[PDB]
Amino acid sequence: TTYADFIASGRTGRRNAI
Amino acid sequence: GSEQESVKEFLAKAKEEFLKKWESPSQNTAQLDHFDRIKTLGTGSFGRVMLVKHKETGNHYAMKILDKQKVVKLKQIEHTLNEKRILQAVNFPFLVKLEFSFKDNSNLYMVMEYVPGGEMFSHLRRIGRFSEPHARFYAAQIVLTFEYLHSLDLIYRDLKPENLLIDQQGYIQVTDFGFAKRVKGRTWTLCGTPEYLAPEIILSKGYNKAVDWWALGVLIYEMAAGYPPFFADQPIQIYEKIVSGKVRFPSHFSSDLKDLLRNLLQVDLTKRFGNLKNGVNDIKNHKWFATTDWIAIYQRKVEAPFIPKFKGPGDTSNFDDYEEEEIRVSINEKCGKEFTEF
Repeated sequence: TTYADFIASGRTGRRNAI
Repeated sequence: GSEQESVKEFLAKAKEEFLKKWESPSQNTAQLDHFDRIKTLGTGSFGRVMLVKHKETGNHYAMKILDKQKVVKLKQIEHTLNEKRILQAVNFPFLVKLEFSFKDNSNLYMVMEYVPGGEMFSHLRRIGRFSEPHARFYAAQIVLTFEYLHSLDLIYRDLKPENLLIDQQGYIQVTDFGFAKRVKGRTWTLCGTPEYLAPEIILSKGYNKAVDWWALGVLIYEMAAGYPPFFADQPIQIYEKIVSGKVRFPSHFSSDLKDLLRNLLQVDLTKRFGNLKNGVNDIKNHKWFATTDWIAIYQRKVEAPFIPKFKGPGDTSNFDDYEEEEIRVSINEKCGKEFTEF
């Protein structure tokens, strides 16, 4: 699922700026 | 019009007040030993934010402490000076208020209102996703906040749930102006957070305030879906997805929400809502916002859909726990010339 793909991205935590 | 001419008059008054404070910023309105430190609320590359108690009054505040040497090392002088200048000059219901600022031999200090409900980010990950009415309530606040900021020629450039605090009444407070810029025309800096970057930033074009309306589209999508529209293991793969004009929507998104998002997540600048001849009114008048009473939101008279749990003043349960480190103040003045205007 898209949600599972989001979990697999590893980017579910707080995101820093570039 | 009637309502129309009210908005024009309001924003003209707002610009006059902003410009006066912009041109003569406040400085040096407290000192460190006026406060007791309570708990670290967050930490960053060149500082941290602490919950503090004003000794005289007992009032609590969030104090941002920036290490001057680290700010210089990280090439953040102008961004730091600019953030404080903006914060002391703006005035809007959904923007965090600066209460005091000062500096010492080692650090810069910005003492802001404490927003005890924590970041939207935590509530969203905890709950999973927000229903459309809930997402719409927050979105309306951002639309109004961008109308205000853009009327001052400020581009925000760092919208994301991580930067939206929830106050005691359930309303949003925007807190972090470290990438905001006063820009009448275009600007060129590559900055922001990968998932929220507009394509024209990724493609190294000159860009304008339309990037904030793209980011609103990303925010609304993430709030209503529980995950952002463009994600991947590495930012470079995220950028490839963003500049494709491809998006997929969860099957539970309403037709009105999808239509709004198609027009905010519009790679074509000439077509993106917020950047057309009718400006922000294309967004305010969109079918998804038909039930939104814009004035009632502004006046904070709408019942919020979610009220955070608050066990009193100084309750920090909605922030993470961090290792507490000393606040050392050097005997030697560091970087004095660089921070004269703070």
